[PDB]
Amino acid sequence: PSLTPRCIIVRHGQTEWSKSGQYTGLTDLPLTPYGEGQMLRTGESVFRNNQFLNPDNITYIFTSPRLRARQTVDLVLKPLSDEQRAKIRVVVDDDLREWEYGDYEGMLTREIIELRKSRGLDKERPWNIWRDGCENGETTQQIGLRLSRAIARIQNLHRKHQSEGRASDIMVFAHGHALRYFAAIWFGLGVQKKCETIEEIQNVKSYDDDTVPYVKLESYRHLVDNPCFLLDAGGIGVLSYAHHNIDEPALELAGPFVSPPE
Amino acid sequence: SLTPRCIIVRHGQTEWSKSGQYTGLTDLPLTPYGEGQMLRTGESVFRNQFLNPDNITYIFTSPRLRARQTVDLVLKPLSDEQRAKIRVVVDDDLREWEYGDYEGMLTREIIELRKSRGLDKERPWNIWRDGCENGETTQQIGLRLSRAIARIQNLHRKHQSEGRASDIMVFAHGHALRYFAAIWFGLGVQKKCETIEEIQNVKSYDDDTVPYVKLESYRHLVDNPCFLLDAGGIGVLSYAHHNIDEPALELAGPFVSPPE
Repeated sequence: PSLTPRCIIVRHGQTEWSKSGQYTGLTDLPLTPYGEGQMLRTGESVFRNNQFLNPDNITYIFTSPRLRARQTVDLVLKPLSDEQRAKIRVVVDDDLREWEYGDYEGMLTREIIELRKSRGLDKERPWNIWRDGCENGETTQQIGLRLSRAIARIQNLHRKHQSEGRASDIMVFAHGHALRYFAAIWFGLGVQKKCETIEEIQNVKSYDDDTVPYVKLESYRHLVDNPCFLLDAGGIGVLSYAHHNIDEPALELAGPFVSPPE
Repeated sequence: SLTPRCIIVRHGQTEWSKSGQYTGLTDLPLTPYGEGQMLRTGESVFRNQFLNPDNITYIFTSPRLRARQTVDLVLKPLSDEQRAKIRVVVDDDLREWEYGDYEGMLTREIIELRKSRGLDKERPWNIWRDGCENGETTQQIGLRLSRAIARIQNLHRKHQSEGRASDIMVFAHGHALRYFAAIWFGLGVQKKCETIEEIQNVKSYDDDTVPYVKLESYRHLVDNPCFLLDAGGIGVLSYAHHNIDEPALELAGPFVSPPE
């Protein structure tokens, strides 16, 4: 059979706030100079030195609209030729933005804890973003819904490519909470929820690319607790499928690592 | 100090890994291809690093020949002095799932055999839930892997308290390592140690430098964790916030961005 399709998740490189631990959501920070170099080196490793990715197999790249994610795309793809890039579709999708932190934008965890405490919250148990979301920001159900929509579009593309006998690596450039969340629901963590409310059923028009079919969900997944994942800035994870079957989504424990050939 | 890590390594190709034949107690060697595969893996992680020999404290291995051969081939890039500073422990708690009647079979053959025996009329066989006829239950494998995890995490806690980096490697098998990873970061269910077998010390290893951890509860799965790990594959388990009490799965496996 053709190579099993994969979804390659890439967290953006260093910004001024990723370094301090400040929560970076809608704030449109650029990469730091260090962060730029970090992503240049990451591209060189995956394409040139280690060949963990083959440009010929990359079909689509989906990115968050945030500058830091878009910069990361360009830096990671630098080792490619213009012809190789010409064969890869890049799609900006608002469904891949970071968790909307609301009141907590730019804060550290310990500051958020103290602010919530001062507001009379968390008297029974600690704040847990995965369960509780953020004041004046997104609930966990809101982020689960939109990530589920993006997953469905990606998996639909994979099914089509597989049916054509085509390898298909699809890359997703986004953010730390969103990507851990995305990985978690990909392989079936959390709970399934039927799409019933207006928000659950609506098409928010999060991307403009008519080559990517919209998938109207019947159900979605969301988390209610911490999936207990690590993913550094610049980190790369891999989501794929068991038994060459799009209906068996799975997490690749090796991330992008494969044994060298021969 | 660097947050400790547990680096899991599935053994290289055997004749049965290639074909999909379930390989448990059967003590197959690596194929020629599998030997080269593990040599190249060691050369990639150390030479071409994702691992630093100076930070490796312990290597635990399954007793199976294929796992032990994989240890030796992956460590080839080290010097004798680097190897002299690493403890290698054989632990029976890290053996593959005991497949019983299904040893050497393909999944499709297992399904047909079970069907012929009147099984799986309501729902398909699921090893993670059901285990194997005349082999291990899911609780049995969860218990022994839990024991090994407890020992490893105890070593990590000690090393961290000494201000020492500690990568601990675990060389084992496909079902066992996927299971190990799942329970590391909290999948499955907790079960109190109650029965004779749940409470016993089975003396699975002989290395007095590794404290035994007597469990009062363990963790086991009841369903498929939905992981992939190919022969020769390397995964990474660690902790959030430098805290041994926050075990976590590293989504990047062994990959890290090259340093500046």
